[PDB]
Amino acid sequence: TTALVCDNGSGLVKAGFAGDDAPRAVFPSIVGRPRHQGVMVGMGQKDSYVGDEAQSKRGILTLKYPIEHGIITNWDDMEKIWHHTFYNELRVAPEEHPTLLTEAPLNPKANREKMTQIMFETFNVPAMYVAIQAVLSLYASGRTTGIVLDSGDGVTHNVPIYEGYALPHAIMRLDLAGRDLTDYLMKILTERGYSFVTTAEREIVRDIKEKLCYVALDFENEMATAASSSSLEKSYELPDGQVITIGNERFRCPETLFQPSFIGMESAGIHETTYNSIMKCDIDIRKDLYANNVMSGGTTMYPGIADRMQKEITALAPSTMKIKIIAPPERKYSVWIGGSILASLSTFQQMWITKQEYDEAGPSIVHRKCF
Amino acid sequence: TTALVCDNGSGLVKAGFAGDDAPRAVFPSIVGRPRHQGVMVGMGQKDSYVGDEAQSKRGILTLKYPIEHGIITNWDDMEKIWHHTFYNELRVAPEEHPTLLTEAPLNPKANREKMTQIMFETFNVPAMYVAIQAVLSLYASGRTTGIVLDSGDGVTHNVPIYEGYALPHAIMRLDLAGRDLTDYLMKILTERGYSFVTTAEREIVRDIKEKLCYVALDFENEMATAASSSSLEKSYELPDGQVITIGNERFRCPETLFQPSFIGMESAGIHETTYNSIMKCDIDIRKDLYANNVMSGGTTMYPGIADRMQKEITALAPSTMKIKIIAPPERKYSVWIGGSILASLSTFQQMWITKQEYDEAGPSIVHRKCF
Amino acid sequence: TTALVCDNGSGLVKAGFAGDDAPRAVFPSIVGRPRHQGVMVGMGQKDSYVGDEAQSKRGILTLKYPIEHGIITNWDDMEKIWHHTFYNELRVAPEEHPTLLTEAPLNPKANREKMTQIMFETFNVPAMYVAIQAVLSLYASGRTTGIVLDSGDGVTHNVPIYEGYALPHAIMRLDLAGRDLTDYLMKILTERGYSFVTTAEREIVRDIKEKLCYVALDFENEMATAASSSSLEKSYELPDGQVITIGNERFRCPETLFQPSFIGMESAGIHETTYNSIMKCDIDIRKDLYANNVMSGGTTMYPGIADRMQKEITALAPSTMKIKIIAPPERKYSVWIGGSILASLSTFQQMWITKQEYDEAGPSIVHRKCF
Amino acid sequence: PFSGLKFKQNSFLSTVPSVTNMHSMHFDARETFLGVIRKALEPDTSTPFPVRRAFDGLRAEILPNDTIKSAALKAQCSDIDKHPELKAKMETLKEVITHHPQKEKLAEIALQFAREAGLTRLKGETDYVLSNVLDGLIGDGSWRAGPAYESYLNKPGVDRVITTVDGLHMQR
Ligand SMILES: Nc1ncnc2c1ncn2[C@@H]1O[C@H](COP(=O)(O)OP(=O)(O)O)[C@@H](O)[C@H]1O
Ligand SMILES: Nc1ncnc2c1ncn2[C@@H]1O[C@H](COP(=O)(O)OP(=O)(O)O)[C@@H](O)[C@H]1O
Ligand SMILES: Nc1ncnc2c1ncn2[C@@H]1O[C@H](COP(=O)(O)OP(=O)(O)O)[C@@H](O)[C@H]1O
Ligand SMILES: [Mg+2]
Ligand SMILES: [Mg+2]
Ligand SMILES: [Mg+2]
Repeated sequence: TTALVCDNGSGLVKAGFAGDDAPRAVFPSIVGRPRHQGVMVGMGQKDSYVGDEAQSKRGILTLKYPIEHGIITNWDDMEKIWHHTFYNELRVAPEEHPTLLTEAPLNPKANREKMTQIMFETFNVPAMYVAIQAVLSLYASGRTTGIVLDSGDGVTHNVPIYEGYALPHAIMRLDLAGRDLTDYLMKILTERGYSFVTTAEREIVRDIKEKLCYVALDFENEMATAASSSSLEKSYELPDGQVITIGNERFRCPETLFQPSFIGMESAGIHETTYNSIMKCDIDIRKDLYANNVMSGGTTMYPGIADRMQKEITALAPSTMKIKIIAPPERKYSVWIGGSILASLSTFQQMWITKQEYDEAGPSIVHRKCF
Repeated sequence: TTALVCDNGSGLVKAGFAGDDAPRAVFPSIVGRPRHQGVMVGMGQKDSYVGDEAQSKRGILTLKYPIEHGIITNWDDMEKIWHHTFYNELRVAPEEHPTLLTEAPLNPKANREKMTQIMFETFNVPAMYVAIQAVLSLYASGRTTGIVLDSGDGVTHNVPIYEGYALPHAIMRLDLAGRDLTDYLMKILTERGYSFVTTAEREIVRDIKEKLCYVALDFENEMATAASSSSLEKSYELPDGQVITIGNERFRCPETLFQPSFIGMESAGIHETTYNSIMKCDIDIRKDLYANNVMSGGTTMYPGIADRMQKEITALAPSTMKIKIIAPPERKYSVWIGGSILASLSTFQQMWITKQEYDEAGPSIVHRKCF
Repeated sequence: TTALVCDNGSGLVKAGFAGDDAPRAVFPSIVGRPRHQGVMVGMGQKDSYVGDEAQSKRGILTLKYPIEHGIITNWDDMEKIWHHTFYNELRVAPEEHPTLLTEAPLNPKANREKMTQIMFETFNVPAMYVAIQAVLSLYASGRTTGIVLDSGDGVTHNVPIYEGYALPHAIMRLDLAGRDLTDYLMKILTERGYSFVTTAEREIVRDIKEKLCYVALDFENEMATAASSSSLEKSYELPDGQVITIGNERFRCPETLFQPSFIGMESAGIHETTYNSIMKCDIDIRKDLYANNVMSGGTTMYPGIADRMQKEITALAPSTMKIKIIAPPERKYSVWIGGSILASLSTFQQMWITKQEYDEAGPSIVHRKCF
Repeated sequence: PFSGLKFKQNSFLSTVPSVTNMHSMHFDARETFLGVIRKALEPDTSTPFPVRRAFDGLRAEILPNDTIKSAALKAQCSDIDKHPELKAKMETLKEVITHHPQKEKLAEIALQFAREAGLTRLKGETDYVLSNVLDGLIGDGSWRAGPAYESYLNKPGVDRVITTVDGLHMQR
């Protein structure tokens, strides 16, 4: 039987079958409910919408994300998305296929215990397993050593691994990712008169951030350039036909990733965290970790971010070492791609948590068979 | 057939085919077990790394020394090391090649009895012989009279030999050797903010000691020069790119060989131990034993140690007598070379120990047949 | 004139006058600077806060510790701390009182030379003396024989003293103390959903550790006991009115002291360190050392840690020996009380490092007249 | 038959692995535990030679070091009722194990192996050679039940805790 890999990200849900190269279904992880009163009878009205269908009707809906900062909050909404994932996107029966799930490191244990119960009772899967997202990223890259920086919609974390051995005391986590940048852009866009308050408009801003933002190699010099001429200004067309023009906001939004103090956070930037993560490891493995920086996740897709990270890490590291940043073009699906490989290993088939094992031990069995 | 020589020292295992000028395999006697958690399938499945792979992967391992202060303690680790030496480095069948092992003087009898039991039971060796290391060293030197100072990583011992007649009542043994110097250097590099506490750091500090230390002719005079200027200071590159500089630690570390008071031991220095070793022999051979100081082992390789030895013994010795220090350049492998010589002399093949003899007499045969 | 004693520990500063039974000023050693942009004129006019003032206003500051693992790393902040201690807490002019400082053993030599220079130039103290913390702790116990286990916020060290004579080659030092335990408690508090990331939240976690943690006599039975019922659970109120409940985390956090492998360190626990330090002494003083374990420092007042330490040493020591742990209730100030006693002795007024003696010799004088 | 067997006090300390290595993906808790036990029962020099040898031979037969020997012993121990000599040897091993001066440390190490790495996950279906060894270290026999792990889904605390970092990116 074919295994299922379903990466419940904060922003997007990536699902597919093990052995495939790309996820079959990628839809936003939102659940929308109407906020007006219907007047026209005789047409199909549903109390809720899930996924793409919710996006197309976002002008009349209130969109809510059932996952925040990496931890699932609205379980009833979360159950709906899985049901939509298994029946409307994949057209399969979960009672026949094993499922492999993903989770950020250092999440509360209650989060993964519920993921076991909601899959062995609500959907009745034959078996399931929970894996660390950062590790799955390394599998897709075809390596066995390095330091992984996976930054998605909710959580940015680092996991240094040497020869298949991780160093848990060196794992770093930050609650600073794409959803926080979208809220920041939605704030500095009020500088030019653009206002976006509704959840429908936050989706519009999230699209603006994707298609126009980039990371400048030098912040000061770029700021002076955008303040000198109108070279950096670009135009965007709103869905109602109005046109907006932005200048220095293009590279100010992703700068928070390196200077978190913009949004009031006291933590250091990702480049310092990656350096700080390396120095917590053993002295003999720092040479390899410098040359094997692996990135994955949507927040890494900004143009020029690999160069900016390359410049910053070099300054903090000694002059002798060589810094290499690895950003494969398809890193937006690296976690899922590694998930398909891992579920397709013949050796991995002994690590599943079967239905029989769960009934003997309860939801707590997920803490022992899963890292 | 061709004979095997396997000099088991505390620090380095030197092995090779007898009748050859130089060893063929020199690898450190280190057994390593993984320390951190393993997280990736397929990587791992190796309970214990032994030999050189235990030096490559130091970042994730704990390194234990099976043969401390000469006496073997962890017999399972010693068994693993012997298995590795016979089956991987030498690539020879242990049941088709006579072997030869070495032991320091004044060791516990149980040690060599268990050595013989392992050699004749686990490995089914055809024949074997245990020889005292310094006599082998003298064999390599091509002499028949002299006093030998062998100082390796575990044990520093002396035995005066005159015309092939050893004097057991003059043998001196002192548990102060290379590993103690490395630990003392560890305790003294803290004075400059450098901290080394783990086993991989132990190997790093040992490498620093090998590559930078030297023996000062006048410790008091050299100490003034180091505190006066910076000519003595050198630089070393740590594996992770940091640069350290050490000053008076270059010659204060090897001084413990002459003043064991540095590490808190009440025993006297090696020069005075050699002097006492001669005064315990008969008056008519003292003249010859002054003129044949033969020195061997890695700890003897420090630059200038021969000259300091010569000066100290001349200070202790009578004015008329001539003090001559013999320090062949290959003295790092004098014991192995002497084993190769002794295993190839015709008059030696009647001094073996054979399984047929073992079965009749038991492990007690080793004290009766060997010295 | 009256002497001054100032124990600049890693976490707390203890100061007072010689001959007094208790410190007169005890404030945390933190220097904080604002991290938000001020808006009201005439109210935001200070640059940095010292001591209790930083704790009270920690909501809008970034708290930094000027000491890391007993070694001073930010000398300007240390100058501020000393200035505050001399002027605002004790209200004395340092130019009229000799000072006694404290330092952990095996500390970098530059650390005490700069202390001497700062005291003799910036503050112009008439004379000053540096004492090892563990030795002073033994003064305030009415004994001249025993082994001292001092464990504060940064450094845990052992110093064996027999009949007034120290055995420096048996001094053990370990970089595992209260700050590491607070960090570990912060790391494992995320298992229940409580996330603390900022420095103020670090202080909150430290207070929780101080108030709700205890050492289990038997770890595995305690883990079963807490996992079978809810008897060990306790409630703590966060400063904003929220309530947190912790379970096995009460005795898991202090357990790292005996099993340092939880936080990725390779060193052995405090009991094994004590045993190793004792076993490096002479064979005729072990019997007295087993009977005079002295424990002091803030990390030492976990409830029941004395019984656990005694049980562990009893397991490690031979049966015929008597293990006695000495833990007076005032061991948070044993070091300071001993420092007060020593400066009050009439036989100590000849070992001060006078101002004239420093000018003649330079900062190197503190190495000769001090241990 | 094994009177006067003295052992090193801390021989087995260097063998127990780190707690972090217990959760290794490929970690044989059984083999590591048996290696620790094997190190714990090493005869010292003080023991007389004949009894020392006899115990060494018994230990080699029951507690080997090679993987093939351990596997063969485990396979031949499934139907143990046809090997009364193995019964006698195991009973003799139990008698000397139960009088080990370091029994408490061995028992706590066994409990740590059971809890962290899951030494006894079959909860009564464990190997026979492990059953008698564990019975020697802990005589109550309570290890048949299990480590009695903890659970978080019973919601003893309703949580609802919003700290500084969680208060910024708050939804609804
Ligand atoms: N080309 C792009 N440029 C900048 N940001 C992007 C781009 N594509 C996606 N993103 C952002 O990445 C975020 C997270 O995407 P994803 O990798 O799916 O997160 P997760 O790992 O939580 O599934 C989204 O919120 C989106 O805004
Ligand atoms: N070039 C060198 N300079 C100084 N010390 C050395 C040198 N080479 C080896 N050593 C020391 O010699 C020790 C062991 O060398 P060796 O003679 O092989 O020991 P053994 O006699 O036990 O085999 C090592 O611990 C190392 O510190
Ligand atoms: N009752 C207590 N229980 C547990 N830990 C405590 C208690 N009181 C203080 N501590 C901890 O002891 C640590 C060090 O205190 P202290 O002895 O003042 O350190 P130092 O020796 O560096 O001055 C503090 O960081 C604090 O967290
Ligand atoms: Mg993701
Ligand atoms: Mg040698
Ligand atoms: Mg202190």
